[PDB]
Amino acid sequence: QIRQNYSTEVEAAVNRLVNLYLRASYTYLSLGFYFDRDDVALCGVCHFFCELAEEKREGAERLLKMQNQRGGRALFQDLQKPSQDEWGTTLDAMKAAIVLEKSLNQALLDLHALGSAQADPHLCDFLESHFLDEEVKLIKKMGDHLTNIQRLVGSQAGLGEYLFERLTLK
Amino acid sequence: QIRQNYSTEVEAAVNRLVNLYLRASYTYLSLGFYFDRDDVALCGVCHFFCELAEEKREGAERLLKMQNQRGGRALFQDLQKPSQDEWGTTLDAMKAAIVLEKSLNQALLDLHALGSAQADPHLCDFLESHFLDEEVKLIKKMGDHLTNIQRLVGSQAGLGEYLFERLTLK
Amino acid sequence: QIRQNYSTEVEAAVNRLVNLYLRASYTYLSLGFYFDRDDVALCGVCHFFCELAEEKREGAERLLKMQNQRGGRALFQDLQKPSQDEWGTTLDAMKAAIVLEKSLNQALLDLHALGSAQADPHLCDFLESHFLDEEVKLIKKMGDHLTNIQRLVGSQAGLGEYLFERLTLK
Amino acid sequence: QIRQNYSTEVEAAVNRLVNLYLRASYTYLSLGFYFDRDDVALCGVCHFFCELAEEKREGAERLLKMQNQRGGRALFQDLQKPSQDEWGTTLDAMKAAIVLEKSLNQALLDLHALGSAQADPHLCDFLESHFLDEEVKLIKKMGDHLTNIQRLVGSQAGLGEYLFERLTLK
Amino acid sequence: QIRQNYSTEVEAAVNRLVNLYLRASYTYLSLGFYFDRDDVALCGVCHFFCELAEEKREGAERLLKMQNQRGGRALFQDLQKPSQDEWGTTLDAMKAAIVLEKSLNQALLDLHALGSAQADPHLCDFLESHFLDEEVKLIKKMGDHLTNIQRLVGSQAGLGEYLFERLTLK
Ligand SMILES: [Au+]
Ligand SMILES: [Au+]
Ligand SMILES: [Au+]
Ligand SMILES: [Au+]
Ligand SMILES: [Au+]
Ligand SMILES: [Au+]
Ligand SMILES: [Au+]
Ligand SMILES: [Au+]
Ligand SMILES: [Au+]
Ligand SMILES: [Au+]
Ligand SMILES: [Au+]
Ligand SMILES: [Au+]
Ligand SMILES: [Au+]
Ligand SMILES: [Au+]
Ligand SMILES: [Au+]
Ligand SMILES: [Au+]
Ligand SMILES: [Au+]
Ligand SMILES: [Au+]
Ligand SMILES: [Au+]
Ligand SMILES: [Au+]
Ligand SMILES: [Au+]
Ligand SMILES: [Au+]
Ligand SMILES: [Au+]
Ligand SMILES: [Au+]
Ligand SMILES: [Au+]
Ligand SMILES: [Au+]
Ligand SMILES: [Au+]
Ligand SMILES: [Au+]
Ligand SMILES: [Au+]
Ligand SMILES: [Au+]
Ligand SMILES: [Au+]
Ligand SMILES: [Au+]
Ligand SMILES: [Au+]
Ligand SMILES: [Au+]
Ligand SMILES: [Au+]
Ligand SMILES: [Au+]
Ligand SMILES: [Au+]
Ligand SMILES: [Au+]
Ligand SMILES: [Au+]
Ligand SMILES: [Au+]
Ligand SMILES: [Au+]
Ligand SMILES: [Au+]
Ligand SMILES: [Au+]
Ligand SMILES: [Au+]
Ligand SMILES: [Au+]
Repeated sequence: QIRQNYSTEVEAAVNRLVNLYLRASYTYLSLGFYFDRDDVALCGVCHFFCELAEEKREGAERLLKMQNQRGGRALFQDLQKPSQDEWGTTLDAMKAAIVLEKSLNQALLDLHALGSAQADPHLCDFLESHFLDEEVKLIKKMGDHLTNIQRLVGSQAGLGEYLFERLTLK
Repeated sequence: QIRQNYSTEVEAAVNRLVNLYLRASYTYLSLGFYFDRDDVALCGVCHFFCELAEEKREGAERLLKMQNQRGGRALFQDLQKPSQDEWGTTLDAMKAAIVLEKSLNQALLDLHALGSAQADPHLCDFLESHFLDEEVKLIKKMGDHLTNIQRLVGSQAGLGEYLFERLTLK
Repeated sequence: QIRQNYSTEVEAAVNRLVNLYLRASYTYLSLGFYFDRDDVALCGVCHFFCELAEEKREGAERLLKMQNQRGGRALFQDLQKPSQDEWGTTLDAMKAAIVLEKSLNQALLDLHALGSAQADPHLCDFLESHFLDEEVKLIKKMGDHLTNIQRLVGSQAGLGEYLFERLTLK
Repeated sequence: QIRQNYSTEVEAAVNRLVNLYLRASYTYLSLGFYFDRDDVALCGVCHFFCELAEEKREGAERLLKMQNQRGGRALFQDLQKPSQDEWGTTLDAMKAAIVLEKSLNQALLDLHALGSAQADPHLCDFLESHFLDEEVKLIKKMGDHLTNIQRLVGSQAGLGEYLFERLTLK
Repeated sequence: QIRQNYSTEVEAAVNRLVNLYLRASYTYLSLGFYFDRDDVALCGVCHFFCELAEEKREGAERLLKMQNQRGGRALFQDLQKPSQDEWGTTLDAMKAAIVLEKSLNQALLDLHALGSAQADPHLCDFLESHFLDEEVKLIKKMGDHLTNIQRLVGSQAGLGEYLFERLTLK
């Protein structure tokens, strides 16, 4: 037995966070293919979201690996379908993505608070090394996108949406 | 004599499909030079269509080569002049091109149905290997273009048409 | 609109098959991490299943891409949790995996039958090019593994399980 | 003692000009980070100003080095906070920057006049070699920017501001 | 004097932890040479433990270096002889090693708790950067070994012990 200073509460919260990252991965998968539709056709937006799907899956896998390293047991639940089947405009999609990220970030913060209360400094190191800063960086990038998309909706919404995709998402 | 399991009905349909691909080649030739007119001057659009002319000719030549491999006899008809002398806007031209492609695709599907009824699995392999998927891919790309062109016609049609050509057709 | 010769029945079946491949991906994800447990610790088995997770996800993504190419609409459902939380011996796990693969293969065959009834030769080409042969190859490899694992269970089950992992899964 | 033909009046004016260049450096530092705000998010503008911060600091350091070479004594004052905490639009910011540059340029000209009255040809060579032409070049570039930004404010101010940043500040 | 926010309690605990790492280094030194005995002769096991001796010494040296950086004073005690002169089977030895590691890990956790109570964030950063994760990784690897060794003791203990050494410790 390797397990040491690893609470059942942390263990459960880690499994839940795995589920959240995989669901976020699935949502980005859905976002990406929506933007590849022939009637939506924003290549840059598709690529931005499909790269996010991959990053979220890798996040989940790092959690799992850590679960195993600590002597916890991975438990998998259903992955709930994404919150929408169609994602509207690039603006709507980027808003949906930032809401999703802030929810992941809150989960990460709830898990740090749990780790601190349980006195689990390995867990806190883990999250600091691989999660907190990356999530902050992503959220800042999404905020930057949203600001640029918004400046580009004048009365020429189609034009702005094309330009953003061609000149930022490049 | 090499001919084996190659019906006179398939043979005729192959010659007809050759004629269709060559006519499509000629239409793209006309589309390309229209966009090179000094009073139209959309370089990217010219290059997109001239590359299509070449792909359609190569399609025809692969058919012919297969006709000969099976022991059929190539028979050539008049190539009808393209359906228009002037092709309007990039939008009009891309619509005309997608109609043309869907007609080629339907011909390809009619020839697969004929091959299946004649029990000609070489023919069906041929079309699968070199035609069905390529036609599907092209049609999807044209749908994507049309969607982007359409989003770019606000009330600034000239501006949109320039940007599409500069930033997509690149 | 690009959609041509693409039935609503094929479209639904493609979405279902996407769901099956993603669920199979999730099952392999669970299989892989079970074998990375400190109390199971079969590195080779973990790597075999984690590579399968990735192949199944890529399968799903190729389906989705094809869905979009044909003018279908991707629709995502819940991904059901894997059928087990713990997977027993390497033998048990490989049996579970071959059952899973035969179920995917049957789904692939049901979709070819549907494509043939709908007269959809693009769909049939798609499955032939990327799915049928790969699934057959994998199933044969799993059969080969199962045979070797089984020959290795004498009365020295632990020894056999170690050797298989060290000398085959390498 | 090395000091030769170096008036106390030149010496003081050099220290003042150091202070001006460092303050200009600090203003550009503030301009740069304002444009990196998530609610402003104009990467190109941030980079243009942060490069200016660095050039102004280097200007100051060349002055200081010359002060020491001539046997003067560097004296440092407070660096006053920048004139604004928020800098408005890219247009507003570029106007603020050109005003700042013209004030530095005037200081440079006042110091050449002082050097000529004191008969200090080393000082005049120094300013000619490293300051006068560089300041003129920068001011011309800022004038060019301002002209392009202004042409880009139609009634689509957001669009113009995005394009300038993407296609000029690149 | 450099010392700042560095308690006498942390300082003592750091010296104690140095002693623990050096003793662990000495124990691995003894484990390694036991496995090089002509009547034990398990090369792979010798190399695994001698590499551990080195890692534990380096751990000690990083502590010492940090002690000096913070203005603490290194104080050395006797290094107690290892707990055994002969270490039994590879299984016995790996069990002894995991007990040793869990004791080091507990010491590391006691020192983080002490650092948190003393409000010493440099100390906590230090341990996170170089100790907590490495200790967790090692313990997981030892758990994995133990599991494989245990599966290999059937009634053919000699055979299992040879195979583990040849095919894992490689
Ligand atoms: Au995508
Ligand atoms: Au994409
Ligand atoms: Au994708
Ligand atoms: Au924490
Ligand atoms: Au913490
Ligand atoms: Au903590
Ligand atoms: Au974003
Ligand atoms: Au975005
Ligand atoms: Au971006
Ligand atoms: Au052309
Ligand atoms: Au051309
Ligand atoms: Au041409
Ligand atoms: Au066919
Ligand atoms: Au066929
Ligand atoms: Au056929
Ligand atoms: Au097109
Ligand atoms: Au087009
Ligand atoms: Au294109
Ligand atoms: Au794995
Ligand atoms: Au693995
Ligand atoms: Au994995
Ligand atoms: Au089929
Ligand atoms: Au078929
Ligand atoms: Au078919
Ligand atoms: Au297998
Ligand atoms: Au297997
Ligand atoms: Au294998
Ligand atoms: Au900046
Ligand atoms: Au910047
Ligand atoms: Au900067
Ligand atoms: Au002068
Ligand atoms: Au002068
Ligand atoms: Au002068
Ligand atoms: Au400028
Ligand atoms: Au500027
Ligand atoms: Au510029
Ligand atoms: Au050794
Ligand atoms: Au050794
Ligand atoms: Au040694
Ligand atoms: Au701590
Ligand atoms: Au701490
Ligand atoms: Au601390
Ligand atoms: Au070990
Ligand atoms: Au070991
Ligand atoms: Au090992």
